[PDB]
Amino acid sequence: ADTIVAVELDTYPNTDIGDPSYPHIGIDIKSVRSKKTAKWNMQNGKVGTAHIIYNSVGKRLSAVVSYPNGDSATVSYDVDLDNVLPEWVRVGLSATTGLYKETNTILSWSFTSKLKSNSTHETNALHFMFNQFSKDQKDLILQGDATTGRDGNLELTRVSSNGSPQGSSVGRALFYAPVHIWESSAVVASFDATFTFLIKSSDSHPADGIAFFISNIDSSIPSGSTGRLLGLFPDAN
Amino acid sequence: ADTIVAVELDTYPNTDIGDPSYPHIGIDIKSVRSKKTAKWNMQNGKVGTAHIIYNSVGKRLSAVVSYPNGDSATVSYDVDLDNVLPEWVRVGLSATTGLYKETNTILSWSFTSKLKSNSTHETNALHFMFNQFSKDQKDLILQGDATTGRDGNLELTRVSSNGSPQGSSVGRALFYAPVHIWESSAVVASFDATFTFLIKSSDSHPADGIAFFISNIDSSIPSGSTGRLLGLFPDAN
Amino acid sequence: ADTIVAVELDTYPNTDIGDPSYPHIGIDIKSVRSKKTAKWNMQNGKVGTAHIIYNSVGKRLSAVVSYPNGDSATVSYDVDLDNVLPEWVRVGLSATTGLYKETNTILSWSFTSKLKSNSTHETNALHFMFNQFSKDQKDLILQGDATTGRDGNLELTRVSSNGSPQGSSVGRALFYAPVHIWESSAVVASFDATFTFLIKSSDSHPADGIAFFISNIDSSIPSGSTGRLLGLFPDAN
Amino acid sequence: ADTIVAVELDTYPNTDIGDPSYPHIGIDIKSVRSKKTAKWNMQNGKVGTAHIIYNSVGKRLSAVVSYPNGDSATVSYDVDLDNVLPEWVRVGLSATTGLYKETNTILSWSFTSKLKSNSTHETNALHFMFNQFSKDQKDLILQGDATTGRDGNLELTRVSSNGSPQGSSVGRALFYAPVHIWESSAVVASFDATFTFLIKSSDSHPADGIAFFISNIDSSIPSGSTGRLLGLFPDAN
Ligand SMILES: OC[C@H]1O[C@H](Oc2c[nH]c3ccc(Br)c(Cl)c23)[C@@H](O)[C@@H](O)[C@@H]1O
Ligand SMILES: OC[C@H]1O[C@H](Oc2c[nH]c3ccc(Br)c(Cl)c23)[C@@H](O)[C@@H](O)[C@@H]1O
Ligand SMILES: OC[C@H]1O[C@H](Oc2c[nH]c3ccc(Br)c(Cl)c23)[C@@H](O)[C@@H](O)[C@@H]1O
Ligand SMILES: OC[C@H]1O[C@H](Oc2c[nH]c3ccc(Br)c(Cl)c23)[C@@H](O)[C@@H](O)[C@@H]1O
Ligand SMILES: [Ca+2]
Ligand SMILES: [Ca+2]
Ligand SMILES: [Ca+2]
Ligand SMILES: [Ca+2]
Ligand SMILES: [Mn+2]
Ligand SMILES: [Mn+2]
Ligand SMILES: [Mn+2]
Ligand SMILES: [Mn+2]
Repeated sequence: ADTIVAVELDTYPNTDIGDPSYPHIGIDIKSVRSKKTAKWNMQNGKVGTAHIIYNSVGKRLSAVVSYPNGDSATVSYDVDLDNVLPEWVRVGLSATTGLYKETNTILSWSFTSKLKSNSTHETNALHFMFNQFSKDQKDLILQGDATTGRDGNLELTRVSSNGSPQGSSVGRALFYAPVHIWESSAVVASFDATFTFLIKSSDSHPADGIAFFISNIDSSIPSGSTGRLLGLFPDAN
Repeated sequence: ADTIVAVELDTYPNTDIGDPSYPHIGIDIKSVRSKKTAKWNMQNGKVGTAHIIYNSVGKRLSAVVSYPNGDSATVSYDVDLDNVLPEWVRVGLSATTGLYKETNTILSWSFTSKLKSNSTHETNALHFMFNQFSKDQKDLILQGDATTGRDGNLELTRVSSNGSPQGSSVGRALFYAPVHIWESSAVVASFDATFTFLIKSSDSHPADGIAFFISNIDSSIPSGSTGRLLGLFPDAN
Repeated sequence: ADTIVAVELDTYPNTDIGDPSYPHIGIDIKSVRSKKTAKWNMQNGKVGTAHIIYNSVGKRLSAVVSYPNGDSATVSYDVDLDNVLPEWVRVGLSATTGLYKETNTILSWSFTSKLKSNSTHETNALHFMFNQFSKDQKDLILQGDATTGRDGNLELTRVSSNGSPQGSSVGRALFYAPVHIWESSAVVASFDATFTFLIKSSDSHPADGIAFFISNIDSSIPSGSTGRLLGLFPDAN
Repeated sequence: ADTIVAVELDTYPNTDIGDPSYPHIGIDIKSVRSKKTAKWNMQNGKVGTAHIIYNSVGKRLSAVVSYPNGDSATVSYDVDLDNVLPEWVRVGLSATTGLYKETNTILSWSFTSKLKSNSTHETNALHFMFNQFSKDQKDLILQGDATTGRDGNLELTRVSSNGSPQGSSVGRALFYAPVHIWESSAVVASFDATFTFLIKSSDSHPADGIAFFISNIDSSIPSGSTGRLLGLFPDAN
């Protein structure tokens, strides 16, 4: 199976798999059962911003999610990703719907990774930033139901012609280049990611959420990973 | 055929194809016959640095090549790359040898491209930096004789076990992700590239040189493009 | 007198000093009489974006001004700033009103300067970005009527309590740190600046405009430089 | 008194003030008595690199110091700098000698700070990088014995004509612009700093060390702060 590290913006409480009984943000290390969560007051129809930050010195993965009205939720977890992830990875965004649904619209996404070696003034780095997505966005690998270009956005899950989100959908977008996320001889390895999103739901309950994730380079959507599994995990272990 | 825009560091004068009778730097637009050149005093065995700069507003492609002793050569050419290149490209480094030879060793390479739209505060961008190259450098596409990892460097052309450059060699390295180099609706499109290199030759005449290039995404080494064609062009038209 | 290099967004045609008979953008080298101008269709009450770009290799100063509806104006001028400016400078924004008036509201401002030496991998650089301005913005030097903090913006010229722009006003904001804009031993010196602005006028004719400028470090508003002199020049020579 | 947060590279063990009995790196919050230290094997005459990293989400200040041979030391400390520092600060480097001495030579220094607001896509940021220091480095405030320009370096403490470090010396260099290090309404505030240094000593014991520090904007060298107080603190409380 794939190796997954993710920050989840989980809009639907699945208590059977350890979700608290409210929308929440979470840090997921090789399991959909978050290692740490925080209560998140998701604002229907508003544009939110998620920031994710990590460095190999502090060994603390942190995320904050905020809206323009100033409300925010944060979660941090002590983890040495050198000991979890493979050296080379791909990075991406994933989202799902299940019985319940929501738009999983990404308006922007940026990422920076740096490896600083012990050799003086020697750094390798990658940075990308998307503030618009075209219909043919060649530097993205789209999986599942994900599409680009609708109003210049990235729609991770299926939306009808009229804008209505569909159930039982899963989609992901991965940056085309592999990323060298750590190296044994690096003195510092760090990364940051930011994305903005618009989650909207008309009926009783948004679901299921959006995640930023880091995976093995050949990661694909696991079979049956719609709904609560967020397009990331093959089961809820 | 491919579409190529390149900055050449040409170490060997091929007067039959318009080279001046001295090593030179040149700007090549869809032809190995440079649109503009400047005399370049290549320092055998020293580490040089090339900087390449362009933006769609000024429409001027510029390059400077320097050594630590302060000697430098510069060349600029007025060109609207919006009207030359396809919208999506790959970027890379290329080098060759022919009857005569040299090491074509790359010690570092960085690149930044930005597309700034008319939509306020909306930019797409890509940046990468290599100061070391590993034996398995997954975010590079190596073509021809190019290898990575020897002393942490990128060797564009063939070098023997003992360090001796070989003749009739061609190799290229392209960044793995396609790059969105221009867009009709962009207000500014800009890019910059820098690389450091060590060209060394023992005998009578180094050849043939190193180039930074931008190509169609599916660009491959043209058949028979060793020596004076720099791994870039199928002929000298 | 000060030494000034500026990009002007000139909203009011003063034909006596060489303005064309329409709003225009211009490149000003040591004189308010622009070396080059382009027609600019200023959109009353809309947020515009100006980008300014220069490098010492190409020796071409360029500016583009755009609005979200896609309309833009561009101007470029060949100039070697190494031969014009002092080595150390301050950078800033300036605006004025005269008999006629407008809001000269700055919503964001960024700047990057880099000096790349002949010594391998040695660069000096400065970058700043403002997307909000507080009432006490300590890293700005405010001159004349300029204020910060009103709706988180920078108001270069005087606006009343009720939002009405006042006539005969001049104000500037300079970044607090001096900037090393060129150096004889640098192989490349480059800078970029971007700012977003909202110019609004109720009556017959907006005036007078906004400029991005680079000056001697001790630059101050010249006496009598309201109106057509843009807070930059002591006279119209 | 000033408010100081610092990372110390402490070359001389002063056990009376809580130093361990070996050279060490330490995190100092409002006291020279480090909150956390780690053993540091200082390599006489070699160029070291210090990286310092912090963000307001994770609330963990980290530092690593390394040499090209791969040896490194790291220290991290949980601290919410929002609750320690004033909103506006200056950042700098400090060093001292006492009865014993060493060169405190800085070869490069970079710093980045970012404030990301809850308003979507609104960030304020400052970045600077020095890889060479001139005799008149106008964007630095030099205090005490600090000088710039000797071999293009920053010498924090006094060195004679012939290169010999002098005792009882203290000097600091602060970036000229104040830095907005936190803001109550910011969702993320982060900073990073890196510097390279060459500490050399001829005799029995190097002393006293180098520190990266963040202070109130009007910070000056406290009276009597040579030697073990590192130019940072007025006493050893
Ligand atoms: O989209 C929200 C959820 O819908 C499904 O689970 C259900 C939530 N409430 C229900 C009520 C009845 C039935 Br049958 C089901 Cl499967 C569910 C499943 O698709 C879940 O994976 C998912 O998280
Ligand atoms: O490496 C330098 C050059 O060597 C070859 O051309 C020759 C340069 N001097 C010669 C002398 C004899 C013969 Br045969 C040849 Cl092909 C050459 C060719 O491989 C050229 O493409 C190349 O630029
Ligand atoms: O604000 C626009 C302009 O107003 C003034 O010039 C005039 C423009 N039309 C006028 C009509 C009458 C008189 Br008196 C004057 Cl000074 C002017 C002056 O303040 C100018 O410097 C300025 O550019
Ligand atoms: O430079 C190293 C140290 O030298 C001085 O302390 C001494 C270290 N060993 C000594 C031996 C004798 C005397 Br007197 C003194 Cl003050 C010292 C003092 O200047 C200290 O602050 C300093 O850390
Ligand atoms: Ca859930
Ligand atoms: Ca040639
Ligand atoms: Ca005018
Ligand atoms: Ca000590
Ligand atoms: Mn969950
Ligand atoms: Mn040539
Ligand atoms: Mn004008
Ligand atoms: Mn100590």
